[PDB]
Amino acid sequence: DSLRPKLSEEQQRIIAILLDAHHKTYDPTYSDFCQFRPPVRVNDGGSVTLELSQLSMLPHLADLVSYSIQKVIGFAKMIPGFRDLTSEDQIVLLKSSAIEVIMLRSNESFTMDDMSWTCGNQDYKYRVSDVTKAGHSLELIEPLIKFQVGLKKLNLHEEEHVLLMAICIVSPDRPGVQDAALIEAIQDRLSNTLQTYIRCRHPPPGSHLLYAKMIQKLADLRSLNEEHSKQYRCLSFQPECSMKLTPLVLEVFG
Ligand SMILES: C=C1CC[C@H](O)C/C1=C/C=C1\CCC[C@]2(C)[C@@H]([C@H](C)C[C@@H](F)CC(C)(C)O)CC[C@@H]12
Repeated sequence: DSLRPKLSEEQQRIIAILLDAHHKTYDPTYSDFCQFRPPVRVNDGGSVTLELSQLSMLPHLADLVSYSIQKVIGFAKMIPGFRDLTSEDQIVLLKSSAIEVIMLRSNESFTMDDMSWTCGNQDYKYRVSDVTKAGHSLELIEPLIKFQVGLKKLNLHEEEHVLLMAICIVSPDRPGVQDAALIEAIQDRLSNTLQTYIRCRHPPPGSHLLYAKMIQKLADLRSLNEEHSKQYRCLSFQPECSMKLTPLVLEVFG
């Protein structure tokens, strides 16, 4: 059975655009990271009370996430069709997808060598313990690491990666969207591109139900999104927390 239509010229163009958009918005040398407020790692081999007292890693990780949100805004703007949406719908989609696209794009620095996000020397190597020093708990972090491993092991082509990030952003089932049908049309064009790509270009056995595995990752992301939001709320109750964040982070997660 399994028909394998060739990518259309339009679908090839969509893929080219998204690759270019990623290459322009994702620096794989992490060369800007020395501009963030510095990482600080307090002794915390154990403590939620101490973590909240210090939030030693929060200014660095908030800057990292803020920077990443800016990059995702830039990427989104280059997604074919995104600019056909109204401004209110663009913003709803960005704010609701931001943490999920950050999680997806971070997969590129994530390494199964030692289950870290390695963005340079020791200073810019991020482990579970660094995320607890920014005030999050294991209810978010452990499923996040499991998600990163699961995604890594799909061995996505860059084409598939950038399409998944685009599909994540242009989702019609986000609360507060107005033109759901237009968003769904944009998404379907990207989804069809991805399905076609996988069937033409992705060798076996990694192609086996790869599309369904990728859609499952999107569902997984909704769950992480909800847990992050719960935890962010609690972190936001810590006095003086706002100075450790950024204006963009406060808006997107507030
Ligand atoms: C964000 C990226 C993209 C570029 C590189 O791959 C590095 C990178 C790593 C991304 C990482 C490694 C550090 C911890 C991060 C930022 C997770 C963290 C749960 C987010 C929270 F800390 C955010 C606030 C505090 C606002 O609630 C989500 C993705 C993780």
